[PDB]
Amino acid sequence: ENLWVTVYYGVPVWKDAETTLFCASDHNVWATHACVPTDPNPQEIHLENVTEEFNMWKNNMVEQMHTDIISLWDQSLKPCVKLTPLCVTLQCTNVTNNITDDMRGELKNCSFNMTTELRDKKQKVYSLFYRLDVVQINKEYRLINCNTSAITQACPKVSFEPIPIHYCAPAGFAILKCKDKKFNGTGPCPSVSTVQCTHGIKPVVSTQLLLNGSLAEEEVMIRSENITNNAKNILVQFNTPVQINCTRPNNNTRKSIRIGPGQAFYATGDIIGDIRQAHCNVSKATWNETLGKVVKQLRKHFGNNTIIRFANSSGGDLEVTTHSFNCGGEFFYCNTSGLFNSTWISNNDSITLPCRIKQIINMWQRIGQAMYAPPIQGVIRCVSNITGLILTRDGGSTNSTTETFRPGGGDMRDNWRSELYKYKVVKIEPLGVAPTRCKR
Amino acid sequence: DIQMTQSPSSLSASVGDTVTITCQANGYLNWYQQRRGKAPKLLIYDGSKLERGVPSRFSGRRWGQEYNLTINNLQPEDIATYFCQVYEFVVPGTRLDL
Amino acid sequence: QVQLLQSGAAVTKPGASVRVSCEASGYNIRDYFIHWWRQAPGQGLQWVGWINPKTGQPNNPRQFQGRVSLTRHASWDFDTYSFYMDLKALRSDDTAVYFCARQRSDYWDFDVWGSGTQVTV
Amino acid sequence: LGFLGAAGSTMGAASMTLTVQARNLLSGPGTVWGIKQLQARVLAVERYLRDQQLLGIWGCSGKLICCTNVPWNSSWSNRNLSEIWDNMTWLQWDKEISNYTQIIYGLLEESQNQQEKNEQDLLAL
Amino acid sequence: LGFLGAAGSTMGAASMTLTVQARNLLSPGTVWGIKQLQARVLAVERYLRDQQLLGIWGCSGKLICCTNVPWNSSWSNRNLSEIWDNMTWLQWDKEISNYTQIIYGLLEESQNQQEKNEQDLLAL
Amino acid sequence: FLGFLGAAGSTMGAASMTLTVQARNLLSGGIKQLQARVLAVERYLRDQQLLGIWGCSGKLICCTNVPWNSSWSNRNLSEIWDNMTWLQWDKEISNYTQIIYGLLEESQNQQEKNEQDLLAL
Ligand SMILES: *[C@@H]1O[C@H](CO)[C@@H](O[C@@H]2O[C@H](CO)[C@@H](O[C@@H]3O[C@H](CO[C@H]4O[C@H](CO)[C@@H](O)[C@H](O)[C@@H]4O)[C@@H](O)[C@H](O[C@H]4O[C@H](CO)[C@@H](O)[C@H](O)[C@@H]4O)[C@@H]3O)[C@H](O)[C@H]2NC(C)=O)[C@H](O)[C@H]1NC(C)=O
Ligand SMILES: *[C@@H]1O[C@H](CO)[C@@H](O[C@@H]2O[C@H](CO)[C@@H](O[C@@H]3O[C@H](CO)[C@@H](O)[C@H](O)[C@@H]3O)[C@H](O)[C@H]2NC(C)=O)[C@H](O)[C@H]1NC(C)=O
Ligand SMILES: *[C@@H]1O[C@H](CO)[C@@H](O[C@@H]2O[C@H](CO)[C@@H](O[C@@H]3O[C@H](CO)[C@@H](O)[C@H](O)[C@@H]3O)[C@H](O)[C@H]2NC(C)=O)[C@H](O)[C@H]1NC(C)=O
Ligand SMILES: *[C@@H]1O[C@H](CO)[C@@H](O[C@@H]2O[C@H](CO)[C@@H](O)[C@H](O)[C@H]2NC(C)=O)[C@H](O)[C@H]1NC(C)=O
Ligand SMILES: *[C@@H]1O[C@H](CO)[C@@H](O[C@@H]2O[C@H](CO)[C@@H](O)[C@H](O)[C@H]2NC(C)=O)[C@H](O)[C@H]1NC(C)=O
Ligand SMILES: *[C@@H]1O[C@H](CO)[C@@H](O[C@@H]2O[C@H](CO)[C@@H](O)[C@H](O)[C@H]2NC(C)=O)[C@H](O)[C@H]1NC(C)=O
Ligand SMILES: *[C@@H]1O[C@H](CO)[C@@H](O[C@@H]2O[C@H](CO)[C@@H](O)[C@H](O)[C@H]2NC(C)=O)[C@H](O)[C@H]1NC(C)=O
Ligand SMILES: *[C@@H]1O[C@H](CO)[C@@H](O)[C@H](O)[C@H]1NC(C)=O
Ligand SMILES: *[C@@H]1O[C@H](CO)[C@@H](O)[C@H](O)[C@H]1NC(C)=O
Ligand SMILES: *[C@@H]1O[C@H](CO)[C@@H](O)[C@H](O)[C@H]1NC(C)=O
Ligand SMILES: *[C@@H]1O[C@H](CO)[C@@H](O)[C@H](O)[C@H]1NC(C)=O
Ligand SMILES: *[C@@H]1O[C@H](CO)[C@@H](O)[C@H](O)[C@H]1NC(C)=O
Ligand SMILES: *[C@@H]1O[C@H](CO)[C@@H](O)[C@H](O)[C@H]1NC(C)=O
Ligand SMILES: *[C@@H]1O[C@H](CO)[C@@H](O)[C@H](O)[C@H]1NC(C)=O
Ligand SMILES: *[C@@H]1O[C@H](CO)[C@@H](O)[C@H](O)[C@H]1NC(C)=O
Ligand SMILES: *[C@@H]1O[C@H](CO)[C@@H](O)[C@H](O)[C@H]1NC(C)=O
Ligand SMILES: *[C@@H]1O[C@H](CO)[C@@H](O)[C@H](O)[C@H]1NC(C)=O
Ligand SMILES: *[C@@H]1O[C@H](CO)[C@@H](O)[C@H](O)[C@H]1NC(C)=O
Ligand SMILES: *[C@@H]1O[C@H](CO)[C@@H](O)[C@H](O)[C@H]1NC(C)=O
Ligand SMILES: *[C@@H]1O[C@H](CO)[C@@H](O)[C@H](O)[C@H]1NC(C)=O
Repeated sequence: ENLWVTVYYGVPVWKDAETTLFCASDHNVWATHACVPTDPNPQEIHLENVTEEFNMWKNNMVEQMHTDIISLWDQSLKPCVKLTPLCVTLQCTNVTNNITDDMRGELKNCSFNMTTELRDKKQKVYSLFYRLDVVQINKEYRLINCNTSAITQACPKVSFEPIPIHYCAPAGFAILKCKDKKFNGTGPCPSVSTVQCTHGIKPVVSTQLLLNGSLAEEEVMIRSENITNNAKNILVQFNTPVQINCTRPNNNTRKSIRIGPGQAFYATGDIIGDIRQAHCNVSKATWNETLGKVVKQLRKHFGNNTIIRFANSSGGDLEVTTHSFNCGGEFFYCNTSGLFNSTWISNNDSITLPCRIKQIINMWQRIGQAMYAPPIQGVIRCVSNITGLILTRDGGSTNSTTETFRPGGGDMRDNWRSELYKYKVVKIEPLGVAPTRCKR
Repeated sequence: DIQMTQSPSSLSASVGDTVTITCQANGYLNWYQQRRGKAPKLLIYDGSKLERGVPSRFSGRRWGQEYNLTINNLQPEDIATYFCQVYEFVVPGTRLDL
Repeated sequence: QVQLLQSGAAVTKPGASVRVSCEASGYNIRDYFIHWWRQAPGQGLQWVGWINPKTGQPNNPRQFQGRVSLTRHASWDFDTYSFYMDLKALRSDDTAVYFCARQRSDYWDFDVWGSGTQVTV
Repeated sequence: LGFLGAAGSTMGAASMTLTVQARNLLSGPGTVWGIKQLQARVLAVERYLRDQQLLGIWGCSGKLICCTNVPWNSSWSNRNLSEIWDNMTWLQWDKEISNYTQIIYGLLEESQNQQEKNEQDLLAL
Repeated sequence: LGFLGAAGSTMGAASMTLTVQARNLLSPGTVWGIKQLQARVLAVERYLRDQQLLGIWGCSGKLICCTNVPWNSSWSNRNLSEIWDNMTWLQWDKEISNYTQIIYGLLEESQNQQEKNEQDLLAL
Repeated sequence: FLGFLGAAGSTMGAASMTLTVQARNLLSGGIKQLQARVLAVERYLRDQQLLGIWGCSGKLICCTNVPWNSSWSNRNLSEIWDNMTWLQWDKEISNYTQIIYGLLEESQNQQEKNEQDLLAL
């Protein structure tokens, strides 16, 4: 034999590792200035003859992304003004809207005393607050947060628009993308390719419907940590988008109220025009057969003769019973009980979803720090594209030929999981020792 | 398609005798003990792993679908109801006696 | 120091709602799902449903859907959490005892169960 | 073949592209990204310097491929030369000797220390 | 001559004074603190990148170092007689700022070939 | 395996065997911790740069062409290598260190220009 140890430096071998990836991006809540400029032409090196064991649910890029997003939110909310004077007693009447029966109190014309530039003086001012923003103490109300937390008003110049952020690993680390299509979320992947940075991942805060995400490649893909478990949310990724047109048709004029020296409180003054209801339109002929594809792909997991039923949300917070999102700066909460009402047996009309607008937002499931989104002048309309769902099975006695699926809650780690499913971080260990005939 | 099957419907054993309670199932099975309709307690989580504070008399082993619950050196406390659980489904359990 | 107290046993006529309370304290209540179990006398345990503490989302079987409501309430500082189970349409079959259990992991190991609340109809 | 391109290639074919992996080992709070990225950069520099110090301690400083006097123990791997450099890849080989890496590293350090001592005595006389 | 003193001197005159330039390449609680830390990390990374580039070409630990790569005339059509007497390094860098990448790649490939050849020679 | 600094009180003859043990522990690993790590890295790079400037790069024990001036120390080889530890000797050449470092730098400089003159004949 007479083999001897030879040291090779820079061999292509890697192991699983966790590292603080940095952000590259091509005013916002997610700072474009703070992130480095992205590469003009990314490199995708295809690793032939490589099989890699991926895992969606133990991916640490999701946890790091969530921590970075929360910290960006906090950093954006830090320099803005504090609305501690606003937690006072408010005399609230109905905004003049004839008598709409139900939904009449959705806007409340509330008058309150506010502090001025001079500490010794007060001013009687008024503002239009939503019903969800206030709670009764016959006309005495207070903001809903006044016992639980304090509000910081979001800066008006700061925009909540998602920007595509690319997560690049540092030196000595590699990001392996699983180019394989129909790859569920876990286990082997024979089509692998290393990248410098991940694709543009828009941070979109949404519940029951993933918006502005990746559109898959071949077919609708269902991914859950275990299909048998009920507690695990099911992530569905569409192969074609479902367009959704969301609008807040109230003009909603904005006014400035000096609460202190150099501090302003932006408050809705008047709706110029008819008082209407915010909503979202989804195509019916698209959403049906999109649910058809989803049912066809769920029947692979749950059996061929099963009756796949879709029902609306069982209960919970407002962020989970309703599709919550942010459109142009205002926070919509849409019913979506018309979307998820179906029963599938093995064998230019729009769905209008009524949305309630909110201003006092407790983001990232945190309690103890609330935000007050300012009003927005003019009508706001947005066109987003549904690329997926979060779902939850009913469980229980599933021995029967029925399977009820309801929309799932907002953890926001499932939102990042649907985008970072293909990406894994590894550390390259360049040192190696092999046997060869050579000697010193 | 979860299925459960527990073999002893009724069970009587002497003190100091090793007992084996067979529960056949598919998936993550956990063993619990209920005494006289009072609140259960977790003996075994997963196939074999023992919870903290549980007596070492109880242990579990895994082979295929079957789990054994090898309890050794029965004592006056061990006489109680014993049942197996996979997720949301719980079969009615046996009842140790003397 | 994990502790899941439960309310006293209740008696009510059919068709009148109950309010079974389960007070959880001594641990981080938010990360662990709280499930509900129902034991008829002389019968094995049955599952009523889980509730996420963070989001408040219930999940119930088709047998109990439309009747059972799982809710949760948080005090100041969130050290004590009150999980309520309310059955709307009561019936002689529902004569069971109700436990609130704490799932700790993917295993569905219910480490801590409640004392119980005998609901008699 | 680019960075990590020869990952699925055999050991011999991947020994010709050690440079492309060597370069990419070093190519890269006031704000959220500041302190953590700086810590990551310092950690990367520390890892590179630990690797370079390990190479220098074995006498293989500045060499991508370097020979040593340490004999290959048959217990480490009974496989022959042909089925190592033409059959397997670097990933599989690292998975095979994952236990025995530390013993080999210790033997390399001991052998280089002995060689340096012998060279010093030979140069002295 | 001090640090960077031979910048105006001829190339041959600066070959003996390379050492002083080489030495001077290593050396939020406060506004100065984090910025100084980032500057130090940048300096360390630049120095290690230069040292790694030197070591990949086989010139590790040496200021002056021959290489096996031939000086292809496409990079410069000039005579050695007057480069080392009537030219300065800044102008030379200005002429060949555009082919550095391919020359560095050729040096990498040539040293890889040389190391492979040395391994094969030491095998027998 | 004496361990880290284990041969510090033994004579130099046994101390030079364990150079790798103290060499390894120079790279073992808030704002203050980051500054400490950066300073440790810079100190290691200073030492390695000093070694490389004398031509002793990647060599723990390195022989050089610099003659030993008798004025630096009047003692003999056996007394130096078999009576005192490294700490006592370091105390004994505290003020002569910079001159020896400069002479090593000049000698290696002369060596490299001589090598370049020889190889470019
Ligand atoms: C998923 O989708 C389901 C339907 O499929 C929704 O369930 C509906 O929830 C709404 C919530 O507003 C219910 O509407 C309210 O119901 C209450 C009960 O009404 C009847 O109750 C019993 C029926 O057995 C009768 O005895 C009784 O006479 C009532 O007819 C009422 O309290 C409400 O009306 C009162 O309140 C409103 C506002 O306070 C007033 O305007 C009214 O005048 C009145 O005072 C109201 O009608 C609705 O009934 C539910 N439908 C069904 C079929 O159960 C889920 O909410 C939905 N989930 C999500 C998350 O979107
Ligand atoms: C998903 O992505 C779409 C497309 O990027 C987002 O829609 C875009 O939303 C922005 C922000 O509101 C719109 O800009 C606004 O437009 C009007 C003028 O048209 C004006 O009122 C404002 O000054 C502002 O510029 C943008 O037009 C709109 N794009 C389209 C094509 O309509 C959408 O918001 C995303 N959905 C999310 C994050 O849920
Ligand atoms: C979801 O959970 C299920 C169980 O609830 C996991 O099932 C696991 O399936 C694998 C095969 O894919 C089983 O391995 C098998 O083990 C025995 C060894 O005696 C034998 O039958 C087979 O040869 C095979 O090796 C594994 O044991 C089984 N786990 C359990 C607890 O039964 C499934 O992997 C989970 N899916 C996820 C997390 O995506
Ligand atoms: C909200 O209520 C305020 C009063 O609190 C309304 O303001 C008054 O509007 C009338 C309209 O005829 C004016 O004549 C008064 O001078 C206003 N009084 C004020 C400002 O103190 C306001 O119009 C209401 N806004 C609505 C219904 O959108
Ligand atoms: C802050 O005040 C609100 C409004 O009073 C409280 O919400 C109510 O709490 C009571 C007592 O538990 C419930 O019966 C009501 O159903 C709640 N109404 C809701 C949620 O709309 C809220 O709990 C208080 N905050 C605390 C205690 O942290
Ligand atoms: C709506 O979904 C579609 C499909 O992903 C996206 O439309 C694409 O838009 C890009 C430019 O951004 C075009 O180059 C593509 O040709 C479009 N696709 C098709 C099939 O026509 C669209 O971006 C989504 N909406 C968003 C992200 O708001
Ligand atoms: C969400 O919408 C549904 C229907 O769009 C509302 O639930 C009830 O739906 C039934 C038919 O299934 C109607 O007869 C009832 O009138 C609806 N209730 C009401 C109050 O209108 C449901 O209330 C909506 N959820 C909200 C507003 O939170
Ligand atoms: C109007 O506001 C009052 C309080 O002033 C509130 O109780 C009521 O529900 C609202 N709606 C109508 C139709 O009066
Ligand atoms: C505002 O201040 C006046 C001062 O006289 C007081 O009478 C009135 O009740 C106050 N209103 C509110 C809403 O606090
Ligand atoms: C999908 O999940 C199964 C679970 O058993 C696994 O074996 C399979 O490899 C996964 N598919 C892919 C393409 O990774
Ligand atoms: C959404 O609006 C677009 C125009 O922006 C329109 O073409 C499309 O049909 C709409 N989709 C609906 C109503 O589902
Ligand atoms: C949805 O589409 C499926 C498949 O084409 C069809 O069977 C079903 O009737 C449609 N549902 C509607 C129109 O409600
Ligand atoms: C499904 O639920 C929606 C909720 O808005 C309702 O309008 C619709 O009629 C329901 N569909 C059927 C077929 O009953
Ligand atoms: C909203 O109101 C402004 C004036 O405040 C007006 O110019 C604009 O056209 C309105 N927008 C509508 C009605 O969409
Ligand atoms: C993959 O392996 C096959 C033999 O299994 C070989 O022919 C092919 O060249 C390899 N591809 C690479 C190394 O890219
Ligand atoms: C360690 O060696 C044993 C045999 O001695 C082998 O079974 C095992 O796979 C090795 N470890 C790894 C992590 O490969
Ligand atoms: C350039 O300056 C150097 C000294 O720095 C000197 O030797 C040389 O003669 C100068 N050039 C000319 C043209 O005088
Ligand atoms: C390379 O750079 C030089 C100097 O800037 C420039 O003039 C020239 O056009 C470029 N191309 C070639 C082929 O030399
Ligand atoms: C300490 O002194 C003794 C004296 O006999 C000597 O043998 C020994 O080697 C010295 N050093 C150590 C590290 O024990
Ligand atoms: C070096 O010289 C100083 C006086 O300048 C003296 O105190 C010190 O002991 C000397 N160090 C030696 C001889 O090692």
